[PDB]
Amino acid sequence: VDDVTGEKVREAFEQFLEDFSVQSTDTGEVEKVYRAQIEFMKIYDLNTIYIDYQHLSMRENGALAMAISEQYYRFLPFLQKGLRRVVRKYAPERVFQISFFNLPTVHRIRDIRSEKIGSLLSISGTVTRTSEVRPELYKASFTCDMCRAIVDNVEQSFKYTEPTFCPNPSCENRAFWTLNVTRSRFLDWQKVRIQENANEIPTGSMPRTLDVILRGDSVERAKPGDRCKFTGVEIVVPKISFLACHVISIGEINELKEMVKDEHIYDKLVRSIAPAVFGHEAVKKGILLQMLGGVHKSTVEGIKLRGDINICVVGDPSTSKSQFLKYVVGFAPRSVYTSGKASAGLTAAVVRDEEGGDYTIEAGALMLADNGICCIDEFDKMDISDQVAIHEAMEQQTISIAKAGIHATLNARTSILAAANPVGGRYNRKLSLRGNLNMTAPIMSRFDLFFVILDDCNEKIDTELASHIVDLHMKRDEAIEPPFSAEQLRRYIKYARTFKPILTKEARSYLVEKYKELRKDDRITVRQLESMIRLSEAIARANCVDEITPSFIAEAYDLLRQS
Amino acid sequence: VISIMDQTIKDCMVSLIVDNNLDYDLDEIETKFYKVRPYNVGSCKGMRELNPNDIDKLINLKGLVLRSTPVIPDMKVAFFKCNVCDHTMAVEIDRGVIQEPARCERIDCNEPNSMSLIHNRCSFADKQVIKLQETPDFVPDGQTPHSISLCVYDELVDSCRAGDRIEVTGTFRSKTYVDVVHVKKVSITDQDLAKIREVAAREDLYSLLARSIAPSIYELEDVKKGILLQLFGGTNKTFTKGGRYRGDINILLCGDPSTSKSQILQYVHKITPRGVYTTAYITRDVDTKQLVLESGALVLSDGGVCCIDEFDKMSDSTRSVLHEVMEQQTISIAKAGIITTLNA
Repeated sequence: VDDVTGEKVREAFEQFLEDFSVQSTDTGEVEKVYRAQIEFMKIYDLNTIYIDYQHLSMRENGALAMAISEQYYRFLPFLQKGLRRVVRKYAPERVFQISFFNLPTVHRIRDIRSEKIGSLLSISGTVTRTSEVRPELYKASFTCDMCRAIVDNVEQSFKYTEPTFCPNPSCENRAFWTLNVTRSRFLDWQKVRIQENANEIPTGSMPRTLDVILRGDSVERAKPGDRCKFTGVEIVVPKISFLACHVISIGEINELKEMVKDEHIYDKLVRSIAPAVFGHEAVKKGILLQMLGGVHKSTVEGIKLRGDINICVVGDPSTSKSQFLKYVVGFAPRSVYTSGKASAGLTAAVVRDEEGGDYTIEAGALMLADNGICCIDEFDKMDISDQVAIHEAMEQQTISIAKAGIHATLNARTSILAAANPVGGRYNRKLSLRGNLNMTAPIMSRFDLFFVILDDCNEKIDTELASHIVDLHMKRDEAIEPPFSAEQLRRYIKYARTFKPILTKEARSYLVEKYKELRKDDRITVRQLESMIRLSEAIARANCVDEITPSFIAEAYDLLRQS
Repeated sequence: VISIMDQTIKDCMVSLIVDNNLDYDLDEIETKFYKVRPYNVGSCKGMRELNPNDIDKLINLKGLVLRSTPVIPDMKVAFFKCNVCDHTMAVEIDRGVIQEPARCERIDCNEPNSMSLIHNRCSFADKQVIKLQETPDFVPDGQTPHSISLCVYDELVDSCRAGDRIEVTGTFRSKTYVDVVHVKKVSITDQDLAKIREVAAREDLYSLLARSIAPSIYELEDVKKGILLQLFGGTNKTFTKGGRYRGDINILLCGDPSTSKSQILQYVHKITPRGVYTTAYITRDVDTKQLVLESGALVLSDGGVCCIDEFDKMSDSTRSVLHEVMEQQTISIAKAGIITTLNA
């Protein structure tokens, strides 16, 4: 019933591609950019086009998009034949790849049913493992047993096929034709592993993973251990796999412009980054400034520097310092939490694949997050191997894996949130931080800020804390409630993240005196100076001011003096 | 009876349609199918009471699931195309066989030639085998916990996964398995309720229970009162999206030896329906390529109590998992193949 519907949908798709030219001068009326896109790729001949689904959803009141959207695998050669006919008529070794992107709905891996078999789908998640690219047979040149005649056979992406009848009536046999590789176009075929994101896992469930196939020039773009979003077709494999065609490295203005014009935003921000915790404004300040970094870019030579903020919390037992740990992971999308004591895995472990007996690098705790916060609870009960792997991952913003003869290093950006405890639990003011923390100097270094919490019997704030604890124990109390929700705070974090501010001369002249004042207390070296420099642009982004004044760096100087 | 109930429910529904004035609702219910999920049946003793006279009967299992295989597509229907003339034929299943037609039959392609099976255009029933750790209300002496391989089908896939206390019911088949008709992810007489209300109005009930919990031992008012209200539990309240709190107390006993300590440690194992006398661990199962969980101890008792003796002689490496379950009730594994925090 689709044999006469395929030519009509081919005519509709080529009418959509033929009736839309470019009239985009002076930001006037809109019309699609496809003919100039074909005219641009005429020189390079890659034929790996990108067609927006939002731009295709306006024709036939969306009904053309809804009919293509369910019968995509049954309409795909008609669409590529219509694309071939329009490039054969508008332009004079021929492979084609049509990619669809920007779907209005983002589907998870747990909502995949069998009602969407063959339809298009948007799958978001994180890549766990990757497979080295291999040639895809696609179409082969079979030769006959007696005719010696060439036949161009088209595979169906299932398994090694074979024709049935010879086209030339010189023979009618069904014996074994022989394969030929000259006249058989080959496309790189990669198989990667996608898995469920850490913020959308059900309670007690397992993060179920799946294998997704990818062809064309969409390969060698997906970086391992990065949140990715694919758009493709659900194809069954003799298992329900996936075929992707589009790759992207993923991971209101009336409210944002209203929130950047006032003057008391930062004071509600330090008490709204953790509304369940009573007290501890310094820890909330470091947690709020530890979500967004800055000035890492490129050194005047050619090496990247550590532009991130490392935050470590210490103190006595039974405090609310783990509550922040439970908040970050419940609010930040780029946040991976580990227990620490029960943990190579931290620094991205190595696992083998039997095809070539080849290694792949699993991110684990260390490389799972991108421009985010990796939070490690119980940092002092870990071993020596994972802590020197953390130190090897921290001196240079990269991680190295040396296994089976191959050495591979990669750029992983993370902000360590380390929760530690003393050797005896109770924090004594008798000695230094080094003998009480019980860890070596190097792993103690490259940490921008330390938060020490000590408790005692001070009734005036203690009765308020106990009343807040017993008032919290009810069905959704308003006591916890912040001055504004997280709804505008997420887009504010993203808007401050894409800002990129810079320092001045007065700030540098006050910074040299501040480094002398910090070194007069004396360990303190260049790393703490780099930590307060990185916290300066983070507080500049949080207060949304471009050129920084030294008065906002004075609060960071007071924060360093408070620690 | 399920096959004839599907016809009778459609017949009584169209009898309800014809009794009242309505719009065009008969255009979709004439071809729609409706089923029945019976679950209110009595308990059984797991797989141990499942004798061979109970094959193809309804059965119910209460326990926890440990491993969920990825849904596998089964082909309810299938497409066939004559590669030389392109006429399509849809075939359906019948007791597990798919007749493959040999030659074309249309009038445009009358010639005898070989068809081809296409699947990327055929609907598939989803099938999935799920590992289940069973635990009945009563267990015989010498019995070990069992791992039953149950199998779910369409419209029920990805609804049951590892980590929950699940009541399940279906048809026991035969290697043996259970074909699930229903899952239950959520969970006395009047004279007994009147006796409960009459015994709850007395003043000495607060000590009466502490005396009736163990009459073979001594007083132990604070200890017996604590284990009484420990098994009473408390109040477990949560938020809508990001908060949870459970009424719970973790108790420790220390002091002079040779008294009723082990007695209690056994008595409570004889009271709760879930508990081990001692954590679990995630595993990337390679056969199904999936993150299954495989356990006992505390993991099994994600409900009830869990008894540990000789706390001082226990190692320091395994104290870090109980450091999280003290007030956080969570498992955070960060190892090779798995970085997962879960309920415990």
